[PDB]
Amino acid sequence: PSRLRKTRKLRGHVSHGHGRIGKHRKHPGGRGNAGGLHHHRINFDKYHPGYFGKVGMKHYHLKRNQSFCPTVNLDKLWTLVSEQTRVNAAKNKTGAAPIIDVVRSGYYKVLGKGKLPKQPVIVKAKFFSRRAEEKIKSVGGACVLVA
Amino acid sequence: APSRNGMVLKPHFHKDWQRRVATWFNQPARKIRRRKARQAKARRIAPRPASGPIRPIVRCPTVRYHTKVRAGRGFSLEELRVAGIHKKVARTIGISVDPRRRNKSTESLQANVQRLKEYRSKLILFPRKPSAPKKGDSSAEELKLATQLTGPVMPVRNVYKKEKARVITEEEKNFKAFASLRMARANARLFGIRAKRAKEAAEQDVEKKK
RNA sequence: CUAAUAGGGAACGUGAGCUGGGUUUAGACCGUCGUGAGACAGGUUAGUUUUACCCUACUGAUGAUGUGUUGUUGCCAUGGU
RNA sequence: GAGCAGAAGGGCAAAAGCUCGCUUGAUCUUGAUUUUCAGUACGAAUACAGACCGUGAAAGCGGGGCCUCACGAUCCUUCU
RNA sequence: AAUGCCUCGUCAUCUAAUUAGUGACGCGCAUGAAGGAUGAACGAGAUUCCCACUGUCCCUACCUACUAUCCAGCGAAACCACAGCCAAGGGAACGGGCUUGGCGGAAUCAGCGGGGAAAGAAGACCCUGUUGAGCUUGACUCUAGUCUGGCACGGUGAAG
RNA sequence: CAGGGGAAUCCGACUGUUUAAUUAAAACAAAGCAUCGCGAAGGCCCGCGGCGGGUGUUGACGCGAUGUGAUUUCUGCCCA
RNA sequence: CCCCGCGGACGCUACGCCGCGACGAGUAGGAGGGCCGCUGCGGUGAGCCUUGAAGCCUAGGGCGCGGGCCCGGGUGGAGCCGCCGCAGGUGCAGAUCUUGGUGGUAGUAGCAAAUAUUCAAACGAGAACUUUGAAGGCCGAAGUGGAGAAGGGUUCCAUGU
RNA sequence: UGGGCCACUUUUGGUAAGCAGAACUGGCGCUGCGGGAUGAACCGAACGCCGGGUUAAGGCGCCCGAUGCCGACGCUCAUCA
RNA sequence: CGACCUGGGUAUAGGGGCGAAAGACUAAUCGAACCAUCUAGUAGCUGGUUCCCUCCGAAGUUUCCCUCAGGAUAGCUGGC
RNA sequence: CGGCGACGUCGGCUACCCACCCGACCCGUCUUGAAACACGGACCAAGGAGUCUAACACGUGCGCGAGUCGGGGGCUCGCACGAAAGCCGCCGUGGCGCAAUGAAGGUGAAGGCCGGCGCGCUCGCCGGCCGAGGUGGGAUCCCGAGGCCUCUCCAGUCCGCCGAGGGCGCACCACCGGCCCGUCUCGCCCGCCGCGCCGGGGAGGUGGAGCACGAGCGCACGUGUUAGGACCCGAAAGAUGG
RNA sequence: GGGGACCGUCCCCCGACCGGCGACCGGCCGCCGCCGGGCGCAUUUCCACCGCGGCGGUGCGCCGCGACCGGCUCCGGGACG
RNA sequence: CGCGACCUCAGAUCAGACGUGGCGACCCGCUGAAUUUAAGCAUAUUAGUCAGCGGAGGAGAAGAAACUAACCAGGAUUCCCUCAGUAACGGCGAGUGAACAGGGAAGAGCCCAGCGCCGAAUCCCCGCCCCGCGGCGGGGCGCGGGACAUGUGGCGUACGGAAGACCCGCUCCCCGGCGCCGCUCGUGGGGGGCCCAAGUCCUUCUGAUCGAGGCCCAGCCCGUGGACGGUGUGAGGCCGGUAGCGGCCCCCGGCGCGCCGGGCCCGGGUCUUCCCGGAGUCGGGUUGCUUGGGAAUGCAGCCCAAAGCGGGUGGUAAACUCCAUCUAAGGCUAAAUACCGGCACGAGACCGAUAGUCAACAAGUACCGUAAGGGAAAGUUGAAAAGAACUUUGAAGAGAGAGUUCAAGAGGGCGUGAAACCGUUAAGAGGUAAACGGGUGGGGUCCGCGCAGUCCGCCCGGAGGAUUCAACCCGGCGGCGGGUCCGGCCGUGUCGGCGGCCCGGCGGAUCUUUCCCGC
Ligand SMILES: [Mg+2]
Ligand SMILES: [Mg+2]
Ligand SMILES: [Mg+2]
Ligand SMILES: [Mg+2]
Ligand SMILES: [Mg+2]
Ligand SMILES: [Mg+2]
Ligand SMILES: [Mg+2]
Ligand SMILES: [Mg+2]
Ligand SMILES: [Mg+2]
Ligand SMILES: [Mg+2]
Ligand SMILES: [Mg+2]
Ligand SMILES: [Mg+2]
Ligand SMILES: [Mg+2]
Ligand SMILES: [Mg+2]
Ligand SMILES: [Mg+2]
Ligand SMILES: [Mg+2]
Ligand SMILES: [Mg+2]
Ligand SMILES: [Mg+2]
Ligand SMILES: [Mg+2]
Ligand SMILES: [Mg+2]
Ligand SMILES: [Mg+2]
Ligand SMILES: [Mg+2]
Ligand SMILES: [Mg+2]
Ligand SMILES: [Mg+2]
Ligand SMILES: [Mg+2]
Ligand SMILES: [Mg+2]
Ligand SMILES: [Mg+2]
Ligand SMILES: [Mg+2]
Ligand SMILES: [Mg+2]
Ligand SMILES: [Mg+2]
Ligand SMILES: [Mg+2]
Ligand SMILES: [Mg+2]
Ligand SMILES: [Mg+2]
Ligand SMILES: [Mg+2]
Ligand SMILES: [Mg+2]
Ligand SMILES: [Mg+2]
Ligand SMILES: [Mg+2]
Ligand SMILES: [Mg+2]
Ligand SMILES: [Mg+2]
Ligand SMILES: [Mg+2]
Ligand SMILES: [Mg+2]
Ligand SMILES: [Mg+2]
Ligand SMILES: [Mg+2]
Ligand SMILES: [Mg+2]
Ligand SMILES: [Mg+2]
Ligand SMILES: [Mg+2]
Ligand SMILES: [Mg+2]
Ligand SMILES: [Mg+2]
Ligand SMILES: [Mg+2]
Ligand SMILES: [Mg+2]
Ligand SMILES: [Mg+2]
Ligand SMILES: [Mg+2]
Ligand SMILES: [Mg+2]
Ligand SMILES: [Mg+2]
Ligand SMILES: [Mg+2]
Ligand SMILES: [Mg+2]
Ligand SMILES: [Mg+2]
Ligand SMILES: [Mg+2]
Ligand SMILES: [Mg+2]
Ligand SMILES: [Mg+2]
Ligand SMILES: [Mg+2]
Ligand SMILES: [Mg+2]
Ligand SMILES: [Mg+2]
Ligand SMILES: [Mg+2]
Ligand SMILES: [Mg+2]
Ligand SMILES: [Mg+2]
Ligand SMILES: [Mg+2]
Ligand SMILES: [Mg+2]
Ligand SMILES: [Mg+2]
Ligand SMILES: [Mg+2]
Ligand SMILES: [Mg+2]
Ligand SMILES: [Mg+2]
Ligand SMILES: [Mg+2]
Ligand SMILES: [Mg+2]
Ligand SMILES: [Mg+2]
Ligand SMILES: [Mg+2]
Ligand SMILES: [Mg+2]
Ligand SMILES: [Mg+2]
Ligand SMILES: [Mg+2]
Ligand SMILES: [Mg+2]
Ligand SMILES: [Mg+2]
Ligand SMILES: [Mg+2]
Ligand SMILES: [Mg+2]
Ligand SMILES: [Mg+2]
Ligand SMILES: [Mg+2]
Ligand SMILES: [Mg+2]
Ligand SMILES: [Mg+2]
Ligand SMILES: [Mg+2]
Ligand SMILES: [Mg+2]
Ligand SMILES: [Mg+2]
Ligand SMILES: [Mg+2]
Ligand SMILES: [Mg+2]
Ligand SMILES: [Mg+2]
Repeated sequence: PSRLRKTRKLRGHVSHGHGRIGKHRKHPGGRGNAGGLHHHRINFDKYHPGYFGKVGMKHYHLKRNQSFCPTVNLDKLWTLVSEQTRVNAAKNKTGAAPIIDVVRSGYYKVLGKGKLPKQPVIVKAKFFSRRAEEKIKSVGGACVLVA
Repeated sequence: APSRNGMVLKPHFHKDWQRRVATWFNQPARKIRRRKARQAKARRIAPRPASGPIRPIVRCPTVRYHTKVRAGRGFSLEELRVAGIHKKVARTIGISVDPRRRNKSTESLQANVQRLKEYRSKLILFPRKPSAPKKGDSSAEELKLATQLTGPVMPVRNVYKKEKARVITEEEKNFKAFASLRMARANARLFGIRAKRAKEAAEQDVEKKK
């Protein structure tokens, strides 16, 4: 809505909010990111450190599918299966542990943030972290690798 | 000129973009035109499936999608060979065939020939001359049972094997998943240089012993 | 020569007053400087000087207000000198 | 009232000056801080901490010059 | 000297009087030899003097034609914040307006050139702009053309 | 109808030409003098290109490129 | 246990109403409110209107701090507005602004290059200018004469206005 | 916004300047009002629309509100006060 | 009477022509014609920038910049 | 409490004209400073200048919420409106968020208390619990001795208010610990189909746009910055083709 | 692959107990109110008119006067310490 | 020193055909800047863009891998979403910048050369006869010509192919036609033509009305039609239209059956024996351009110049090695996609005559320039011309009367008719240019139903009228309350789940045949 804007309130004020001394001119200072090393250097250094220069090795023809490895933490591991899977295993008299295949749910790596409830579980994944495997074995579970 | 905190923005509007602007006001009309052409085509091929030929089961290429299965371009020639279908008769009875696709494994190959057998069993073949049925199909199976199938023929679904909960064995609890991954990476990294060093040590051993 | 040939101001009074000799465009010559284009509070020659009918000022010319109209003869405020 | 390399100012006497003896702390490192300052950088400087050393009988002192000056981004190159 | 700053050089001559002219001199700021120096004729070229001639002047006057002027008819434009009498003050340091004073009397005609810092043109002088263009070169970076080497078209014989 | 004249100085030899719309000149041109290149597979020049084109229907008493500027008289020294 | 009385103002769009205290300059600039204004769309006003819409004019009556608005009179002759939302090519004194129109100047400058006109008559409503006649003059054969080229294109010639 | 400027006082260059350059506070710029006749900055005082009272700075012959007080004490005569 | 004046026909076209040379002339345009387009070229520079009331209310200073008629930056401002 | 009232008077005036006293220079603009002898403006009418797109940032409103979003496609008499609306869910592909850090190879965020043991060696095998530590502040909330009442009292019946002190402490702030990735220094252990120039672990510093019980996504609106003709008008120029 | 069982939600029912009849509704009662029709037909009730009537509210068509009270303010007398 | 055959050339107004030029919005091939940004500027950017040249079509181009990948692999091209403002390029500055995978729209595949076999099996032309004319074919004939072994046709093309055997299946294609089709298919297929509901009812307004009231019946009449336009206002019913899987007439076209006629010719599996490929091209060097392509992505010039278990690619130059993947240097191909030109339509929160196209109109017109080119202004009487007969003054323009009209205070640039500016009339004023702010005063024009001044509640008194008041009865309707008085219920639990995988659903990353159809 153009009726809610400052231009309706600036009718009758000669400078339109841009001043009488400095006026509103075309491009004082340059166009775009002009002069980022000369007369806008303070702004670029203050808010964008690291902007200028090269760092690291360049790699031609990056295929992002090769490095596709979504990760899931331990605190969300039991959300990949139904609540019925969880409650049946908890009240199970035998030592049967459900299998959570994180690859089926769309994750490849199991990271170890958080804590697990105290009941065994078999976790299928492409990759595990050291602490994720340690906590899974702590609750009596097992880590099994898939490809 | 930059002003306080902000993002360094690089718009790509330095190249007379206003002369090449694609508006989409004909989008609702294009959807109507496509829909009418779809309906007209389905009427043209009267009892044949409206979507088109049956497509094979195909696994998606990369490591991002190899857990997923979709529909391919056409059945390979090895699949048709063991399904007993001529590669020139297949297209006339609604089987798409891709002569440039090979079969690296027998699991996907056998899954597609089961697909062809099931389609061939579901197929109602009208006689070429309706007065004289030669080898096509009984008149009862096509009197009213022949309808135009809608959607993809036998749509491809991602099946998931359900794993029953089992007692964890003692050997499973002793498997070191992180150590196995670290050692597998190191073994593949150092396989070549270990083979060179072993060969070089063999060179030094034989020359010393001689 | 004369009594004397005092010094000055007025947008260094005064260019819709003039003139245009000078300076101060474009042509050209000389000296000096510069590789050169070119330059010279150096010299020299040739080089378009537009408009007033408006307002005021001023100069003159009719008139105007008040004595009822109109005319003759007059006075002198004031200004100049 | 001399000298301390140099401009000037400060400082300094069994010193910081002069002469000897031994040396390489003018080395390897991570942060913090001060100075200019926007509390950005560079340069310079201060106080530590961890090595490895020097010197001295030792306490200690020393990571350059008694202090205040003596200097230099991105990109590229070159060496380790 | 169309070339000399000092300089209106110094001497002579021309005049009553000459920063002018001519002749002469020459350590010549900074003359000078494909241009130097002469020399008739020529020149809408620059300069000085003399005779004659005259309103250029003393020193203005008079006359003639066309205007201007007045009239009938016809009929613009420039320009215009508002306007239009001054002295002083203060003020963007030179007012038509403001302050203080002087004062102020309709509507006009012919003139006039003091003012309106009159009009005409977004100063051409001067500076600034990370605005140009014409030209030059011992600026930077290129380039047509040219010189040169190599390969190919490109072959057959001999002497070195 | 229809020249004022004379004595000189500077410049340009003269006649010619020139900035249409501020400069008619002492400027340009000029004859004369001098220098340079070239014998044609060439000199100088045009051309995006063609063994293209101009000089050239030419040939050194010619063509091309410069400087100075009639006559007279001279045109000195210097190749760092 | 109110009852011879059967009764008792207003209020409180709560985005409303009421009370008390202090305060009020403003360029550049920012913010809020606008029952200020223009145009169009969705709703709504059982809206207005040929018994007279819009627009315009008005020494008419008023309201509001203001932007503005309402009403009377006249002209006009066919459409228009209020409220809740929505959307803008949405508000002018300037820009040596654009286009159009109009003033003062001003009945002014001006209608002054090449010697020159005058008398009578006719036609005609009307004659300095037309036509005829009579004079006086000019071009003066390198013409103000007689013919062509280029260019123009019917200007040629009659008749009429 | 990143042109500042002015005044008391301190203060540098300059003969000085309504000059140029600093420090401090205030002001003008952005600000009207009373007074200084007049005036960006001085003196008083800062501002919604008004009535009454009283003041500031400044005044009270007349312009021009207010001494038209029987004001007090002296000083001063200028033919540029 | 000549390097004379002139008609018509031809040739040369824009970084080109043509010039007895003045940067002259090339259709009132010439130190690079005219026409259309790129193009609404760019401008730290000049001019303008349209209704009302209420509330708050500055800066001409710091640092850096081929920076000095401009910006970034801190400061001062307003709003939530 | 008085007077006065229809063809003459009564009241009114913002509005029309005129007179007088005081005050009053012409607006816009740049500017330290304009009435300026600074520029634009003769007059009137109509037109006339911060826009739209994209991308960010923050604020605000709305829906859903560890998710969110169909925008591309498809299905629905193909169509007045309707080019709308509705729906899809094995159309969520995908985007953004949910994980960071390193140039990369890669790695990748749970501790606290009570116990027996090797040696409770700065510590390794477990047990049991609990589930992001602690300090100082901290809105709110909870307890609360003691008071506050009636016509009065010996003696409790029900709850309301004030209340010194005490307690649990939201968000947030300061600080101290802890965890993850990079990089140093020191050091000793552990693993085994590959006994390795293999893999893992510890302590103490330090670098990170991190963790430490999520807050995002989509839509709308506003403001600011930017690229675009970019608030409007304005060069001297440059290029292409005639 | 089908068919089952189980779990989680649901959608209807067969019944009771619990809180309510509610802002989900009807029937009976009880109270109250209104309306219509009878009866009540006159010291009641209502309607309209008159008094230059009174008590209230508001307000005088215009122009004016006075009084006392209160707020603020400028003055003047008188008296006491 | 002649005649023939061939080869290579030439001429012809030879017989029959074809091309040229236009448009050019979209498409293909080239060529190709600078303004601009970088706060200067040269690389870069603008931009492979404007301008320039050529070539097409209803689409074009592309296109069936010398591909992507590195996976558990996908599988022509084109388009959309996403990848992604990413990898990368870049005075690593300003800036630039794809692809793969994934999801969709669409979906379609093929043909030669070569190697071989088959008596050149092949093709064009000219005559003759017949069936038909429609994009000129068929059939037959010609000791009729020519092309062609310097290679036509059939088979066949990397997905392998061919020939023989052996076995199995006889399976059935295309085209032109007669009669009729069902007739086509979101409801005939398309084009053209002609038609199809209901008020001009009563009373009124007006110049004219389509306006305003009314039309008892459940409501004037029709409505599958209440879109729109015209008509003297503003109309569902006055007219054209609108609605309708409405009607009638004519023409054209694409799907079958019975039949006609013509061509029309073997397919698969196994075994054996054979056969297999595009060269001044790839590739390398160098140069210039181009790209995100970075020790060189693509393109081109010049030089070098291949191979055959080879060659290309495998995003860092090189050697060795393994592996993967394709098969270049020949060709065709629909769909999805594009479309500011054209033909014909529909619509709009757009503009409303200085706006919107330059152009609402005799507009690319008038006019300007030698030319390339530049380029306007300009809409409105009235319902109907009923467009002012006639008289009169004047030479006429122009007037005064008269007349038409609802209106000429609508009179042919004529709807309305502002401001600036001007004339006249009326009022007021005038020597400090006008104009303005504050305060009064005077005059004037209007306004006030001004001119004896409000009103209304209760009470008192006076004189009058009356469906006449309270209380009771009958009926109707409400409001409030009632242990639930009675139902109907509502929330929360609460049990047999009798009741729902038959006799109720939807789900579940929960278990199973241990009854059932696929190893
Ligand atoms: Mg303001
Ligand atoms: Mg303005
Ligand atoms: Mg710099
Ligand atoms: Mg003077
Ligand atoms: Mg003059
Ligand atoms: Mg003068
Ligand atoms: Mg002169
Ligand atoms: Mg000159
Ligand atoms: Mg020289
Ligand atoms: Mg002259
Ligand atoms: Mg006198
Ligand atoms: Mg140390
Ligand atoms: Mg030291
Ligand atoms: Mg001289
Ligand atoms: Mg003399
Ligand atoms: Mg002499
Ligand atoms: Mg010589
Ligand atoms: Mg004066
Ligand atoms: Mg200027
Ligand atoms: Mg200029
Ligand atoms: Mg600058
Ligand atoms: Mg230049
Ligand atoms: Mg050089
Ligand atoms: Mg001469
Ligand atoms: Mg001579
Ligand atoms: Mg001449
Ligand atoms: Mg001239
Ligand atoms: Mg001349
Ligand atoms: Mg000579
Ligand atoms: Mg010569
Ligand atoms: Mg105040
Ligand atoms: Mg204020
Ligand atoms: Mg606008
Ligand atoms: Mg205007
Ligand atoms: Mg005159
Ligand atoms: Mg005259
Ligand atoms: Mg004569
Ligand atoms: Mg003649
Ligand atoms: Mg004639
Ligand atoms: Mg400035
Ligand atoms: Mg100063
Ligand atoms: Mg200012
Ligand atoms: Mg202030
Ligand atoms: Mg003030
Ligand atoms: Mg004052
Ligand atoms: Mg004074
Ligand atoms: Mg007062
Ligand atoms: Mg006074
Ligand atoms: Mg007085
Ligand atoms: Mg004195
Ligand atoms: Mg010159
Ligand atoms: Mg421009
Ligand atoms: Mg300025
Ligand atoms: Mg200005
Ligand atoms: Mg100034
Ligand atoms: Mg001003
Ligand atoms: Mg002035
Ligand atoms: Mg001026
Ligand atoms: Mg100016
Ligand atoms: Mg002007
Ligand atoms: Mg103007
Ligand atoms: Mg307007
Ligand atoms: Mg939709
Ligand atoms: Mg996904
Ligand atoms: Mg805490
Ligand atoms: Mg901490
Ligand atoms: Mg911002
Ligand atoms: Mg612009
Ligand atoms: Mg340039
Ligand atoms: Mg022929
Ligand atoms: Mg630039
Ligand atoms: Mg610039
Ligand atoms: Mg430039
Ligand atoms: Mg083009
Ligand atoms: Mg063509
Ligand atoms: Mg094609
Ligand atoms: Mg193709
Ligand atoms: Mg192929
Ligand atoms: Mg992204
Ligand atoms: Mg590019
Ligand atoms: Mg599809
Ligand atoms: Mg063949
Ligand atoms: Mg109609
Ligand atoms: Mg109608
Ligand atoms: Mg009909
Ligand atoms: Mg119809
Ligand atoms: Mg590599
Ligand atoms: Mg128009
Ligand atoms: Mg109009
Ligand atoms: Mg006439
Ligand atoms: Mg009328
Ligand atoms: Mg009219
Ligand atoms: Mg008038």
